[PDB]
Amino acid sequence: ESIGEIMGKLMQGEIGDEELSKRIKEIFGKRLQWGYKPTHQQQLAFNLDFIKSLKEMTYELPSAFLEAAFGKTIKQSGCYFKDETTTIDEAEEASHELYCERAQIKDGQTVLDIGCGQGGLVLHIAQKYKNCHVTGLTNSKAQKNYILMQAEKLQLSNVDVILADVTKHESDKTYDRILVIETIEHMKNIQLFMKKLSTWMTEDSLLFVDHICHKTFSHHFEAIDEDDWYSGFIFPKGCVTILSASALLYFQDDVTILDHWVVNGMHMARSVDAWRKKLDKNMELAREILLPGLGSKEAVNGVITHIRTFCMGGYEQFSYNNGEEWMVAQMLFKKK
Amino acid sequence: ESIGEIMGKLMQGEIGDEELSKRIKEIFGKRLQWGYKPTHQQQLAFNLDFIKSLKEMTYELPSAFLEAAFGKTIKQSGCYFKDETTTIDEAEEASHELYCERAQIKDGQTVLDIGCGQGGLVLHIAQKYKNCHVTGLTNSKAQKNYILMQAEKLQLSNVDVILADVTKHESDKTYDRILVIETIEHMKNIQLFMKKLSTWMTEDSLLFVDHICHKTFSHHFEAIDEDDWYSGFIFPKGCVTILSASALLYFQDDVTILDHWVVNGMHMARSVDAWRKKLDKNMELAREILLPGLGSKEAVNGVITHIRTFCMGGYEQFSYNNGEEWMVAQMLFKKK
Ligand SMILES: C[S@@+](CC[C@H](N)C(=O)[O-])C[C@H]1O[C@@H](n2cnc3c(N)ncnc32)[C@H](O)[C@@H]1O
Ligand SMILES: C[S@@+](CC[C@H](N)C(=O)[O-])C[C@H]1O[C@@H](n2cnc3c(N)ncnc32)[C@H](O)[C@@H]1O
Ligand SMILES: COc1ccc(C[C@H]2c3cc(O)c(OC)cc3CCN2C)cc1O
Ligand SMILES: COc1ccc(C[C@H]2c3cc(O)c(OC)cc3CCN2C)cc1O
Repeated sequence: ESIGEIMGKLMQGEIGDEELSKRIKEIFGKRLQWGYKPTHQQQLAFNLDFIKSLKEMTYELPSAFLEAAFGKTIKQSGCYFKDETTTIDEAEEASHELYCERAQIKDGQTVLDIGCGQGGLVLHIAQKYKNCHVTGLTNSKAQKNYILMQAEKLQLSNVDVILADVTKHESDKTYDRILVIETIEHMKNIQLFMKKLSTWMTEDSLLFVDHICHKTFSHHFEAIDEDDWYSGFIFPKGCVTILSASALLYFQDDVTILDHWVVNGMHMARSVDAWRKKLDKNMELAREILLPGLGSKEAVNGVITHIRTFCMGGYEQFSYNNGEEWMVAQMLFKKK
Repeated sequence: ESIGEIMGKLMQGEIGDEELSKRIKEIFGKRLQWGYKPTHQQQLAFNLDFIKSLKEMTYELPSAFLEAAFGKTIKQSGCYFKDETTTIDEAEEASHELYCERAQIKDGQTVLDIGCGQGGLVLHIAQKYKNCHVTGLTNSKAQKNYILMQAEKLQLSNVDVILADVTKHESDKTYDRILVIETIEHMKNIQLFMKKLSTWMTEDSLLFVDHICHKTFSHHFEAIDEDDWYSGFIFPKGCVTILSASALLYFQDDVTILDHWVVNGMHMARSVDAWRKKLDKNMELAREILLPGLGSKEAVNGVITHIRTFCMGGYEQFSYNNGEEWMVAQMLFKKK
């Protein structure tokens, strides 16, 4: 059975959830076999090769659809679930709190959020710390517009948004706190990225980075073999890197580490599960929202299949071995 | 059975090798239980606590005895064994070569070897690279005297030795290459140590560090519980730290990492095994050498028991799980 066959049945909804989960789990199993080496000597050789390799390197979903699929603040990153009964809305808030603690946010600081998405964290900080000035940076005009609208509705006067590709953005402005939440995965050139960030810091600044990781090894999000239909379906563009939990320790040319944590993968698994369940509940509504801007019911079904499969696959990835394979890494840095 | 009882029988040579090895292996087993955490979240918490804690912090054996126990150049660090039949002399040379490769030694460079011991590496570099100037730094007058004598005998004109406590040594001199071979384990204040080293480097310099490690966690070389008679016998002074293989990644305030390796622990195990076997072979000779400077046969037996037990214990430590627990870590750095 080829890619085309599985992809065919997937699109027609002919693959049940049990079989889909089983197939994706097997794909991730093969990645683990690829990544784990027999000795620490070999493991480090493998990891350092990856790190050395790094040092050499328009359609948007309507907001109404996003609101039907994601939690209240449309957080598009791993959330934090205290209980089995924690709702996605509660888990978003808990994550926001966690970032504020770990990044040592204090009232009165200037804060920059890089790749701020729909601006949940920006809005959280602005509301909690009235004397902070909070800037979001996004490459999406739609996202900028959404954040500014929300700030107006929430009577916030301390929010601004920079519309820019961060890799091209030039400014002399510095910030007390820089946050990068699950954005570094998309960065083509990390050494340059960290260098740029350092130029936006003073001696008093802190930088907080959160990224999806594997505990042991790094990998690009791409197919190992021909049997992997999943990786290329989800990200048809080789633009996602999954760093090991310790990978950023090797990128301290321009910044110095102060603290380092990981969050168990079950939190991410619970996040994607919540999105999948919410999308399922609002399926009829979702199809109606998407139809105008997509043109055909066939195109709508395609977009929905893609998002739903992402969630099903994410569940298998992050829940693997009770969250002890793929997880989230967090680091705090100061400037050199 | 108390410490005193086991220590009593040990001194009398009433504990056979099989029982001694078994007892020491069990002590190391308990360290592994102490060090390994159930989740990566907990593991990182444990490791970061250790790293944070660090950031807050006359009798010498005759040379004739050392020559009877150690290899030709009296290397007192892990050696590298290609074959099962590799001799300690061959393994010393192989290690020296390995350091020269990894530290990127080139003819004409100024080289500083910190805690140079009996100067095997200093002499190796001086002989192989005639245009290099090589400086050893040691806190031992006896060691300085030995190195200078050997340099004279080998017709080397490119060797000097600094007699200093490295933690107190002040100089404006800089070096193209700084080597630290199994000396950092003895350093009370590592952050300060690395800072000092950086002041002895230029933008063109490289720093190479080699240290005994555990792959996963850090620990002081000391007793966990009352059942551990071994740790305090070997090092009656809490002056030895076993860093994790990645611990130095968190000490990049003043230097930046370029490469990182580990060497499997079986090499160290083979090293201590070779020393133990050589001491055993030259036992009668060793006792005769030690007698003058120690005063009594009882004092001689004590010193020999201590060294022999160190080797027996080292074997159990480094061979644990086929060398995949305790091993040797190596790192290459440049200056900020
Ligand atoms: C996975 S989302 C995480 C969003 C947000 N931090 C959150 O936690 O919900 C990463 C974001 O980075 C943005 N992004 C990617 N590449 C970018 C670039 N070069 N410049 C600016 N933003 C970028 C994407 O548009 C996306 O919204
Ligand atoms: C374990 S030996 C390794 C010796 C040598 N590098 C080798 O590979 O054989 C570490 C050496 O560091 C020396 N040392 C320890 N503390 C020192 C200090 N504060 N200043 C200078 N040397 C020191 C010890 O005397 C010892 O010879
Ligand atoms: C469709 O839009 C998205 C919505 C939510 C996410 C969550 C998360 C994430 C989750 C995954 O499981 C994954 O696969 C390894 C990749 C990524 C990329 C980084 N990102 C923060 C990513 C998106 O692209
Ligand atoms: C008696 O003099 C010594 C001779 C040889 C060594 C080898 C090695 C080493 C080997 C071990 O197995 C060990 O225990 C964990 C500690 C150490 C300290 C660092 N050092 C480089 C150390 C000595 O102190």
